[PDB]
Amino acid sequence: VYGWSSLVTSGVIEYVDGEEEETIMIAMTPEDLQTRSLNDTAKRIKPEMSTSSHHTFTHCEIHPSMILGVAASIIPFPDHNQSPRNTYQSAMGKQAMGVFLTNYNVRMDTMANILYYPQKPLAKTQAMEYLKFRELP
Amino acid sequence: MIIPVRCFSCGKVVGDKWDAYLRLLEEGKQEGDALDELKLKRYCCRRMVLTHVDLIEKFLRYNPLE
Amino acid sequence: NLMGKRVDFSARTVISGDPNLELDQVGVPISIAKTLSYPETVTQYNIHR
Amino acid sequence: QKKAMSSRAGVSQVLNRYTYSSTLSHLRRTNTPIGRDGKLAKPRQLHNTHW
Amino acid sequence: SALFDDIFTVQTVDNGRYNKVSRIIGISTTNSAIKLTLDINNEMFPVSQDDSLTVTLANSLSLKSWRPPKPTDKSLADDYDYVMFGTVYKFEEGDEDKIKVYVSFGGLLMCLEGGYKSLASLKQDNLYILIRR
Amino acid sequence: VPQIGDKFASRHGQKGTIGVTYRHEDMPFSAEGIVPDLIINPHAIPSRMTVAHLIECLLSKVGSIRGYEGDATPFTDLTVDAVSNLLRDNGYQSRGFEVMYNGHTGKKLMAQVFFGPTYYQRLRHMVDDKIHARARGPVQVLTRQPVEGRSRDGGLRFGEMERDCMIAHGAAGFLKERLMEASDAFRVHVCGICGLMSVIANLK
Amino acid sequence: LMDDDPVLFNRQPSLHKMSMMAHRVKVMPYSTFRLNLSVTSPYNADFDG
Amino acid sequence: KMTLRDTFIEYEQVMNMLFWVPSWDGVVPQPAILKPKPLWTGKQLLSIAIPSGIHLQRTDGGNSLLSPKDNGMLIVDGKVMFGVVDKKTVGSGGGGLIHTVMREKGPKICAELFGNIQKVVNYWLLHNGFSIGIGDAIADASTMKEITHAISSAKEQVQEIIYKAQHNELELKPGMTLRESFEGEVSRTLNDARDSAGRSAEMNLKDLNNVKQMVSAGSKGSFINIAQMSACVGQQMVEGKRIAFGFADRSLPHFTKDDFSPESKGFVENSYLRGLTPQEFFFHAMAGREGLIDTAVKTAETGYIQRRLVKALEDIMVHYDGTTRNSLGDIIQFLYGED
Amino acid sequence: EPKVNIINAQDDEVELMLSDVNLSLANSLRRTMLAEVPTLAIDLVEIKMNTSVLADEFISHRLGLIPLVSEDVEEMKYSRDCTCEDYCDECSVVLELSARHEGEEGTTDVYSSSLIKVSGPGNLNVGEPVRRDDYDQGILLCKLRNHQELNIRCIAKKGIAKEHAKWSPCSAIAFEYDPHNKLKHTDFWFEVDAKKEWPDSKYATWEEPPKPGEVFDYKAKPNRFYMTVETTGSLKANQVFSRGIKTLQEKLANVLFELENSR
Amino acid sequence: MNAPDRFELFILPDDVPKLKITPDSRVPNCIIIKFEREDHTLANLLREELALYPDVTFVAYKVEHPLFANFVMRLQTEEGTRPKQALERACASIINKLKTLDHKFNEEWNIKN
Amino acid sequence: LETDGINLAEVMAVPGVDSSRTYSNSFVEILSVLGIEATRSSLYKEILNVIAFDGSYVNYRHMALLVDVMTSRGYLMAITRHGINRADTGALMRCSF
RNA sequence: GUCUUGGGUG
Ligand SMILES: [Mg+2]
Ligand SMILES: [Zn+2]
Ligand SMILES: [Zn+2]
Ligand SMILES: [Zn+2]
Repeated sequence: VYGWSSLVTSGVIEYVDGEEEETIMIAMTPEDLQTRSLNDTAKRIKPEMSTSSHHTFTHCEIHPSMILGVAASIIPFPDHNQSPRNTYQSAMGKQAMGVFLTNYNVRMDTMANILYYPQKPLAKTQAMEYLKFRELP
Repeated sequence: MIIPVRCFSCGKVVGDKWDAYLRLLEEGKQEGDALDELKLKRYCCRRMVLTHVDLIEKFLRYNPLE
Repeated sequence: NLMGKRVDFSARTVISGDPNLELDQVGVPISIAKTLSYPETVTQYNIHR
Repeated sequence: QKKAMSSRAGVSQVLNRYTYSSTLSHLRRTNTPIGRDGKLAKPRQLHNTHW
Repeated sequence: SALFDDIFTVQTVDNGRYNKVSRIIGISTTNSAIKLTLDINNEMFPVSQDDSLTVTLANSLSLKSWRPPKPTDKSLADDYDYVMFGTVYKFEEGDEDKIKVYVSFGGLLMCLEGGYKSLASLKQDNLYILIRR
Repeated sequence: VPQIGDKFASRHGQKGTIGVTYRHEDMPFSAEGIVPDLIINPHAIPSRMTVAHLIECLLSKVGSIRGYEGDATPFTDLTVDAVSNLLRDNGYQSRGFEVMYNGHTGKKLMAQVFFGPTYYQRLRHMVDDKIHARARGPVQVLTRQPVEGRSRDGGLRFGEMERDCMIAHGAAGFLKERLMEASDAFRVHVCGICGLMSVIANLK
Repeated sequence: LMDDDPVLFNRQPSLHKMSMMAHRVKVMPYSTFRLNLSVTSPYNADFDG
Repeated sequence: KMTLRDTFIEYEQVMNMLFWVPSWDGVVPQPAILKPKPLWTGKQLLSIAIPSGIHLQRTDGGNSLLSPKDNGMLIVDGKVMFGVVDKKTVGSGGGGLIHTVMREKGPKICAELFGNIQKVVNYWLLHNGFSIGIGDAIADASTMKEITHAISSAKEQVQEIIYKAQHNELELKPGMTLRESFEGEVSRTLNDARDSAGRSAEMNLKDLNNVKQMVSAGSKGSFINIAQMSACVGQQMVEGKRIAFGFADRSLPHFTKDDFSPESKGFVENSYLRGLTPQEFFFHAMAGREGLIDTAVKTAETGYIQRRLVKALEDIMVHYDGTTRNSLGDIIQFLYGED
Repeated sequence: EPKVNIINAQDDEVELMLSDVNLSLANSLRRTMLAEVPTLAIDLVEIKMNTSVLADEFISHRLGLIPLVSEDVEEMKYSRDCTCEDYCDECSVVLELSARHEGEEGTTDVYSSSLIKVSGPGNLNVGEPVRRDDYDQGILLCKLRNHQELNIRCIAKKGIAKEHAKWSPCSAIAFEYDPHNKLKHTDFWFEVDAKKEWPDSKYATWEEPPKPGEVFDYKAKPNRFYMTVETTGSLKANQVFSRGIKTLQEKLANVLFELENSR
Repeated sequence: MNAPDRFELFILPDDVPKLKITPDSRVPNCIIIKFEREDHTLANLLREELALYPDVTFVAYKVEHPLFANFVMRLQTEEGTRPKQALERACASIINKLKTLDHKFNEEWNIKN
Repeated sequence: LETDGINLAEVMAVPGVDSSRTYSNSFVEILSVLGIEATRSSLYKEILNVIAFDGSYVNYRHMALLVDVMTSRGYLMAITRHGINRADTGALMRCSF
């Protein structure tokens, strides 16, 4: 079986804690590894980064959206919101009626709420495939 | 859970189209074309069928209790 | 218990907005209007009501 | 049990099963036991190393 | 039965701020130094530069609750194309012979300069303005 | 079943409660007869700067028209201009505005309305779980004051700041009536000589 | 409780005397209180919970 | 929107609006236009709401009585002669219409004024409509060029200040360190950058822009909201300063050591419409967290202060001889407020 | 003077242009067809055995939302105007649903075609659930597994969409007028040019676009209305239109009756 | 628990009249009509019908609260005309227009066959 | 001149200084040097500065009353238990605070 | 019917 651990042991992904992160130079995206030569008034200006003559990168983020957690991953386009609103959604999505489990009918709990007709969202983030949000909306 | 009988927004009957929609998706037609053939023209009716999640299949796997 | 205390004849619920109410009017739910009460002395001007 | 005072509270909590994402988040939660007795806003601050 | 009859030559017309309203400036053709600034509805009475307007100011249309006019009755407005009703809110008996009158046609404003002998009778409460061409 | 006072939110911090409900014929409609499930107020967008809400409405409209799911992952190379290009290619105003009509009169609205699907949530806070009234009820054993709790048929606390507001208003009689006749009023006998409550009263 | 009864209406925290005001009652269907929208400023209230 | 100069109303909507006014006396006002079609202006219908005997006068930026901009305000016997009716007239500020009606007519008529205005304006807006969309935050290409040019100029200015500080050529300030002078000058430059880009964006907005209408009415939003949505979010501050070097000699591990550029220390060059980068997203999250902490933590000190003030001043009353005394009978003021 | 011009006419929808009528009349017709045309829908459910995973009122809501043939519903009485104490045929149609998985493998789907009309005010043609074709299976109602059973006796009654949306004969009444904005009833938001940025109405080619030399007309009112009624099969489109007209007529006759008999 | 019944919109009680007429004394020859258990459908139809008569000087309606199913209508007429008579005239005229509309729609539907 | 630190008495004496107009932001210093009425004036100036910083306007009489309560005994009475509870009022008031 | 702990709301 070739999975994640084989990548880690083949020397293409490694783990870093906060203290080791002090000593490393992380490229933000795989494209940042090379300087581009654009002018798109619509796409956001990727930062100039002009002060440093030659970058010596040691690491790259797998994807920048992974900094968010479980609750923040439901938000669509969180980079177009002021941050307090992202926090409020992280709080309120935990209070949202859905289907907590598929065996809710053979369980006996103090309280349970089930939505009649759950729908998956029309605008979706890649992360919700791993959170089962499209399976239990 | 199971496909709603009506469209929430306007009230068109969509409960008789889920099986035809699944059969159309089996033979390769993409979702927009299948929704076109079922004659769902308003995007409310279309999102009724396109966003449905069928949970009754998961609920039916737990043994009848009588 | 002395500077502040719990009191009878009070109610609480969520508030809503109503463009059609006057400034000094508050809309009171029927259920609360029936739970709360006012003691009205009977006089020869209010006996029918 | 007889040392309930001077013991950490809330180390175990009732699992939140209101919705699925609330459960997934409760299972990944973390707690700094500073306590609310004290207005030091420094440990409440989002820090660079949190990235 | 009118208070101030005159013919004006339109000098400038600004739209700028608005789509439905334009402000016009016009000096009397017969007696210069009589200035007229007036806001008008474009869609009801469009006006171009250098056009010639017969402008009347009257205290009545005759020869308190508004009701739509019948066909069978007649009034002064029958001979004009654009009639407005307004409120005099300032009568500036100012410098030597500069006399300014201010009328508000429901927020559409008018100013009229000129010597005292032309605008002395324009010291009223409410004024109608009528226009031709 | 949702009613007035139930709490709903979108995924951008835009929470709110239902103020009223309108039927199908009373709601504004587009030329295709589409009516909204939900009408939120424009004055919630500008000072809160929830631009992702509008972008997500636009993406959702395009996805529902073309029969797929929009990708709203953060920090991707997607732009609003491309979404508007798709939407206009589908025969709709590229910025999500539509000409809608007044439900009461059928007359067109002078302004166009930002219209489309958005993912909303049903929050756990329902008004029927909160509405509480008390005329008279159980009291506490020790203080003989109304008990605490909606479930216990309790009373509401008329705390210290409420007393400050009543004092500012100068309503002395109302304050005395709140704190005595709406709460633990009692009658005791004192000794006119020693002023202690050691008097033995047999009223019968 | 009936229409036009004066009732004291209040939102916490009561920072100033205009956080507690007397209103005339109007009895209505559904479970929320109703407020004219110009009084939400002295109460510092809104309709989101 | 209703009292704009180019707002006209036909007879049937006028009749409905008049019937909606609870204190209407049953007299139909003459239309501002009688020919070729009877049209009423919104100012007439709003003047119906105001009681008679009211006079209000305000001057805005020295406008003439002919008011080319329709700014300022003139109200004669309760009738609007000119002036858009906005926050400066019907808000809670002093000297406005609400204060005037309160002082002249009493509390009852002033209370009914709120209802009259609410009903008329709500009916008119019901049949007019008002919305806001994603397009109201979008500036045209030329304004985008101007905004980005201004931001680039400010980045160059900051780089020049940085060069001057590093080659020991910066001019210190009284009561201020060389580093505090450097930081103050950079903060000044970047704040003015954001303000200039916002001014450009605000100037690009048409009168039909919905955000602009809300701001001009004064009912929601301000210039900073427009600036952050359309032009530039700008610089984020944590505890009065820029983004600190939380890592060793850097703010984030995606920067190099000792990089004092605006991007490194928390300047957000994008707008909300354009979207924040991950670094800018994290810095803006830090700033918002600071705000949330302040809101959560200061309220206890404030409530304690107000409780102590109330306990200190609770026993003080104006007596029938005019004096202001406490419960001991001691004089605090011989006449209240000295007047 | 009123005129009708049918543009498309099939069983479920009719597309027509209405002319020489006031806009208030056309909008009243739209509202009446949406809200006040009586139909038949299941208003009372009786559960005998429901051992499915779905709850009793979930299934009851779904059954209430099932369109039923309502051709003769006008010859019927409202169940609040019938002097019977318990229900009767003058004002109700009784249906039965019996479903049961036999065997121990696969899923059995319960469809709306399985509803069976037992009683009802014959020989009125009401009550049957609407089928699109001869081979239609109807609406999906529930699903059943091993030994799971559903035994339900539904009652159907006459009602309108004001009381509950399940009595609405119509889904969406498309409705528009003045495709070229000659009357200037709307005022187009734009970025660069309002003519390029806004799509044309589907009836734009039915009216002449305004000429550049033209001036605004202040006498023109709306006079042509393009509307597309769609139905749920309970009533036919022409039936919906004609009964909306009749319902409006009888509401006006009620007003006239009260006015004359108040003298 | 506080939700009123969905049939109180249209079902007239026995103690509630369908229609109630009071005169407006402020202006001459005017009346105020309250229609119970009706809504914008009848109100707007009647209003735009009456607004086009020469002898009707004022006509208007409002629905004071959306949660209550009634509307009130103010109608004034000239000296000779009575507002009541104009109200029957408007009702009859709309009835005739709907009848003609129905006849033409049925004929058109038959021709389409 | 503006300064870090406070010495009102000695700076007031320095020649070249307007001895009748030197001011301190510490009203305890004002009380020790200039008396209690000057202390009241300084207290009002500080409170007005703190409030009116952001454009807020509190009517004069409220801050006048607050500074008159704080300077009524001849010395500065803080808004604390150490100030409020050293008055001569009844025991029940003091205990209630 | 009581006390602590925990999760929350404005
Ligand atoms: Mg709130
Ligand atoms: Zn639909
Ligand atoms: Zn004794
Ligand atoms: Zn019967």
